[PDB]
Amino acid sequence: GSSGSSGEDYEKVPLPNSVFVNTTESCEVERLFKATSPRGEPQDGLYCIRNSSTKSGKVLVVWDETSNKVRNYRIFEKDSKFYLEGEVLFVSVGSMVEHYHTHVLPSHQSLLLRHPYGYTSGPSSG
Repeated sequence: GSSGSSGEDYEKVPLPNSVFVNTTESCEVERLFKATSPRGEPQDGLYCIRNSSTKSGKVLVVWDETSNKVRNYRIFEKDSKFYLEGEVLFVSVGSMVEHYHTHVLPSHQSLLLRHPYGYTSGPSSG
């Protein structure tokens, strides 16, 4: 073609733009999850990062397959480290995610981050 610079390349990335949605409506997120799914049903652990009413704000939203609903986890910004509870922050989202992988998220019992939103996985693994 005449014009170039077309195509995104995000491999082996910690936080893919996929999870980052320009949708400030929790309700929408719930629909997307099931949408992006080829079986109209998201997988337990499906998490993402949407925006909030606030200016330049974000909120970690995870899919509670156990309850068949979505949660809300405000992502504050202190000392240049994203935190949800406070004293516990993370220089970068990536680290935070890895931390939760073993430390279930608050306001729940066994809600950990398995697979992000938008991103897709191969059947080989499973």
